[PDB]
Amino acid sequence: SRYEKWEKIKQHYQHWSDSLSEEGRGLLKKLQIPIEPKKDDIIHSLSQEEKELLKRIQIDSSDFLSTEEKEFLKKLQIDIRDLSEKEKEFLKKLKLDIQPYDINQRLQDTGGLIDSPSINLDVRKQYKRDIQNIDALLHQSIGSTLYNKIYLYENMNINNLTATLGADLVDSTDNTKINRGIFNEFKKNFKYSISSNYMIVDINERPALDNERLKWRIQLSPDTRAGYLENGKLILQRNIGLEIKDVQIIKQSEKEYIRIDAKVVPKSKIDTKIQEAQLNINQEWNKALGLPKYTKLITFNVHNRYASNIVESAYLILNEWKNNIQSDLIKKVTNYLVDGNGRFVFTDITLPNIAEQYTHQDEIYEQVHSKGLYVPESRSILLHGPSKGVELRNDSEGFIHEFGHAVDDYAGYLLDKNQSDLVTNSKKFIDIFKEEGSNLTSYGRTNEAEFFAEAFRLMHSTDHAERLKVQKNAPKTFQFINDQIKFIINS
Ligand SMILES: CNC(=O)[C@H](Cc1c[nH]c2ccccc12)NC(=O)[C@@H](CC(=O)NO)CC(C)C
Ligand SMILES: [Zn+2]
Repeated sequence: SRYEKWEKIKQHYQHWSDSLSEEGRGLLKKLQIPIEPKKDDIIHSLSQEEKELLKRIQIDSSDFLSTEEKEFLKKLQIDIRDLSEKEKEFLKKLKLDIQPYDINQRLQDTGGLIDSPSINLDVRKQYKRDIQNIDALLHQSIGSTLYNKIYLYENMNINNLTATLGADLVDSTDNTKINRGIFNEFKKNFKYSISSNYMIVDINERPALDNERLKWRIQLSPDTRAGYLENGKLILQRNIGLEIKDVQIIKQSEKEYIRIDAKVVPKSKIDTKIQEAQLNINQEWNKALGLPKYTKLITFNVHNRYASNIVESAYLILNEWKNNIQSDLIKKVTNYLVDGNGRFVFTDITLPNIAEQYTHQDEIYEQVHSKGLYVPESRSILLHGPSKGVELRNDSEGFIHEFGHAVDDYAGYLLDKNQSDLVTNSKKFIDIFKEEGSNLTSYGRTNEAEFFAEAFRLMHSTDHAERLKVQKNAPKTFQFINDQIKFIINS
């Protein structure tokens, strides 16, 4: 029964609990409840000019802020009151000062690569101290008597794993039901999972919050280390692997959920699978694209809870890429990327924590997290699995947008090989952007490079209506891009 189970586990950990120092207990509380930035500090730091600037900014308009970041900045605005390049620059620096201190989020965002230079040095070092301390606290395993007598439970927002499927998971017609087509897409390549942070799990299953439609049931290993937390919870050691055993729809009080049955396994077992897959997909695509033996183009940087889908979807994404773009274009541009040690990075950690970005972007205010990125300095395409591109149907479309940036790069390279610029920085394209730049997607308005990439993506849609739309509504752009493709292919 529930309370017998709770009693047994609490008692198992009673000596551990009683042995905790005040610092140890304080750290565990710090872990459960992140420390929010103080609005007072921020506002006092601002000058009259910036206060004047912040007062007028339409925060909703920002494309590069999270909902939570927007709320906080909205509250800042509210406390002060009582689209342009200059405004974007100010927000990019200010976004730095508004991050909560959140150990589990730092671990998830970095996949445990906590030296990544994506947060200020002082806080970066404090995270490291705290994580080392918590690691040392968690020395006691669940054991051989309890591991197969108890399940542990975790409710989860599907957007943590895939916001792309999360958009459609709940039946649009009926709150209470799960879309079974979307369910099947979720389940298809979900075979293993990694926890890079400290899982906080319930001893007895609890009702999910409204935005949580995933209900994990987890079997621990006898060797899994953990600590008891008040109110019938365990905190699990970080860096564990999970094998997915079963994924099914369940119904609790007339409301449908996805049950995920998982079993804890050594993380090394899963990491080995990811590394083997990485070699296999490179071997396949080296042969397909006629790349030299031993070329390392594709990288799996995979550390989080939808791990196997990052891997499996990379195959599908590259297939869609090859199926929708001219072969000569794909071969010439990819060879150019490889010549500069470029990578296709598929990842479930945030993009500022990817070396192909941060090695070339020292300033945090210049680092970007997004669905995807092209980094000319490393000739790399980065694609973030869990997020959803706002105007995209699927992840393949995001990859093709980034490949459009690589096309822009190579086309510009061919024009002047010794000083290599983007073709979107040419006079011809700048004039075209200023004329037609509002005629396609909302995001395509951002600047020349994004307009090119968005037009390129739409021109290679599986929806022929979308290619037509570009030709009709942005004819100069359509022609320009086809001219660049011909230019590259005839080189
Ligand atoms: C996750 N939501 C999104 O779709 C963000 C939102 C966004 C708009 N402007 C920004 C500036 C900085 C960071 C994020 C954003 N946009 C992107 O991911 C696009 C970034 C891009 O152009 N990469 O080449 C790629 C997409 C078209 C596939
Ligand atoms: Zn882009």
